[PDB]
Amino acid sequence: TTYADFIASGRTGRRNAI
Amino acid sequence: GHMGNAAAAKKGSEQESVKEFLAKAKEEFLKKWESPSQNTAQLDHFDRIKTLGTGSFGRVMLVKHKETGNHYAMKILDKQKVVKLKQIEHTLNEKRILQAVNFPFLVKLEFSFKDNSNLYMVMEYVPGGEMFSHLRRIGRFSEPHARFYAAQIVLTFEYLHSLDLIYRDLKPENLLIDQQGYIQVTDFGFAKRVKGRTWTLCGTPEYLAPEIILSKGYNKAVDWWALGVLIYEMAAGYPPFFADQPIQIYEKIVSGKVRFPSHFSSDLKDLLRNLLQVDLTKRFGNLKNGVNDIKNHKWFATTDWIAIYQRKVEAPFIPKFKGPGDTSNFDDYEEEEIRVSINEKCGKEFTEF
Ligand SMILES: Nc1nccc2c(S(=O)(=O)N3CCCNCC3)cccc12
Repeated sequence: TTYADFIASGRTGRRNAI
Repeated sequence: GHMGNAAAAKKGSEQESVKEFLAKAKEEFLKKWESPSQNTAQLDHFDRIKTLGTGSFGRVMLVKHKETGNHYAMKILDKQKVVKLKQIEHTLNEKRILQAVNFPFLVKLEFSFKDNSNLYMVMEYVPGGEMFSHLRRIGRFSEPHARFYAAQIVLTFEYLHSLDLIYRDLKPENLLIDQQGYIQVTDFGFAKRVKGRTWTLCGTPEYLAPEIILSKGYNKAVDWWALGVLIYEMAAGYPPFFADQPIQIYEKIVSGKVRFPSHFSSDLKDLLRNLLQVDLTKRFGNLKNGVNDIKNHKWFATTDWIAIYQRKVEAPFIPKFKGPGDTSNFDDYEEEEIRVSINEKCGKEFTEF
């Protein structure tokens, strides 16, 4: 699923600005 | 046509009145923008209680005014670190914006001051924590729930844009929930006063508009792209463009190929296709009708915009609070004593603070 792919991305926590 | 005579006249008068309110709001902003306030309290006036969040610049601590007993969030910035990270202009600009704006969903700066080591911005404490925490806790917001928050961002961006400010830092991590269940925007380090175009590559990968990534210049329309990302993430539980690494996120964004969950209403997909529009000439909020293309979209049909602005709409979620100074909606962070140097650091650079 798309959601499973989201989890697999590892970008599930708080995201830093560039 | 889409509206009869009664509806069209009401909507047109409403939109003209919005323009009139914003023109007055801009005059008040520019008065304060050109003559900012400074040194309106001192460190010994507050008791430090708990760290609420931590970042590169420094710390945001829950504090309590020793005289008035009120609680505040105090952002503490280490001058040498701000210099080292080359964030002088961003820090000064954040404070200048915070003391000059006034809107129900923009955090209120109550005091600011500086000493030998640090800069201090003392804001109204927003006790409900980040939208991020609440979103990940329940997975995804219902469409009415997401719409309630979306409408506040729409009004907030309409305000900011009338001041020629581009926000550029929208994400659930940067939205706080207050005691009434309404949104507060706190971070303006990346905001810029821009009457035409600008070019800076800044912000968060998931929320970057294509024209920020690409070398071409951009304008306030990037905030309407970011609104589309936020609405999508609120309603889906995950953002439209993600990957293991930012470069691959950027490739998806610049394609703008979006897939939607099957539980998104057709109304929501249509709105998002028009916000997540790669073509600047076609993106909602960037057309001849401006923000009214968004406000008049069918997904917002049930939105009472005046009632939202007046904070008379019942919030879908009210954070629990077991008393003043409750921090149960925030993560825990390593405490550390605030050390003030005997020697003044970077005084010249921060004269205007
Ligand atoms: N007025 C406020 N009341 C509570 C918390 C506040 C925070 S904060 O630590 O929660 N903060 C940290 C930076 C990331 N963006 C927002 C989250 C930041 C700024 C103002 C706040």
